[PDB]
Amino acid sequence: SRANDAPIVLLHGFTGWGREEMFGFKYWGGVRGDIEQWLNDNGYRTYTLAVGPLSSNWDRACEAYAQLVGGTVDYGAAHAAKHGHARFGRTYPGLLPELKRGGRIHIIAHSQGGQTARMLVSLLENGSQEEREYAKAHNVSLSPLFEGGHHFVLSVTTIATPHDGTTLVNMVDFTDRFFDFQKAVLKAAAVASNVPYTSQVYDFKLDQWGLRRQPGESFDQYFERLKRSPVWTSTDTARYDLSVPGAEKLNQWVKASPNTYYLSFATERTYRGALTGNYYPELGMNAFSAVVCAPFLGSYRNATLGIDDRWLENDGIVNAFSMNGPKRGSTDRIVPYDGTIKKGVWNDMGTYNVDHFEVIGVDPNPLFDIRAFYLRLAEQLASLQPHHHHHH
Ligand SMILES: [Ca+2]
Ligand SMILES: [Zn+2]
Repeated sequence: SRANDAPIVLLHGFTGWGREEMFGFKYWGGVRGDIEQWLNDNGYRTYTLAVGPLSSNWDRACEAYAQLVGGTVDYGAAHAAKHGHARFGRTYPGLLPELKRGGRIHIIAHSQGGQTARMLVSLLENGSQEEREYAKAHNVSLSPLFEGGHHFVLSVTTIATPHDGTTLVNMVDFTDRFFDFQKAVLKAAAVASNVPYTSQVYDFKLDQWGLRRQPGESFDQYFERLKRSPVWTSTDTARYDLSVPGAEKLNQWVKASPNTYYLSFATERTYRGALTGNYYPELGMNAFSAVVCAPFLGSYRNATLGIDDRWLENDGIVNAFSMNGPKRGSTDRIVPYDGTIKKGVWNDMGTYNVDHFEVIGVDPNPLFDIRAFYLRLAEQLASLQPHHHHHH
């Protein structure tokens, strides 16, 4: 039945928060409950990571590592010099100090979470040649995360991840539209955007950039400030990594480890129009996605960028064609699931009829058994064999 005892770790996208944030409301579960809890009750040790939702995958990856092993976030000296932010972040206690002693984990990531998870794997296993070269060139200390040689991750599961980016950013008004997604998760959780709460509520963890919501500042007001900040204007952001070109770049160095299993899940909440060839939002898609983005994703074409008709289908925020695994600028192989979970290859699990937010329970969908979906997932992860024997 079960082949391993690795704990499961949860990871979010451009939206996300800690278990104690959003007054109880969990990113993993939302209006449908508590995912991390359900899995623990069913006997699968499960934890949750909270990283900078608008930060680049690199920053998140450094935060994920430190949050898992414990310590102060070290973004890398060369990295910090190149982007002009702090080298050191926040300090963590360490969710799983067992990792530094031979332990392994299973990473279930959603949205942009999937790129982060890939990146963390590639850094753990290979480190950063540039970071290593800069350490000795300028005699600065070096994070273990940049030496290579770690083997913490048994598997990586991706759900609605923009492996090849999303064409949602190509919107002319993407800046304003995008912060409406943060406003939306705030409403999902019953939190207003026009109110200066004195309690944090939603920490964007921008310690490296020196940004934070201040006194008598409503999320709306704070979002206006962010838009003009490096978090939204520099390449070292989630906005860059989310774009087609940015993903392509990330795809060029972030490869699938041969020692790690990879699982892909794709989402889709659309229908094809017979005369236009466009995709249109289905009944039950969240109102923010259905009004502005869903129509853009299913009609947006760009020949020079490589955007044709296979990119139309979407989950209201991310193109479905970009979820089965990195393709643009990648050497990673993808194989359709045939009952056998191979290692070092993207095991394409197919497309599911749920939106970007229905998969995590942030948006409701009673036609979707979210409990069964994540219980099936973990049962599958526990059955993964650490070392598989070659056979007939
Ligand atoms: Ca819905
Ligand atoms: Zn950075």
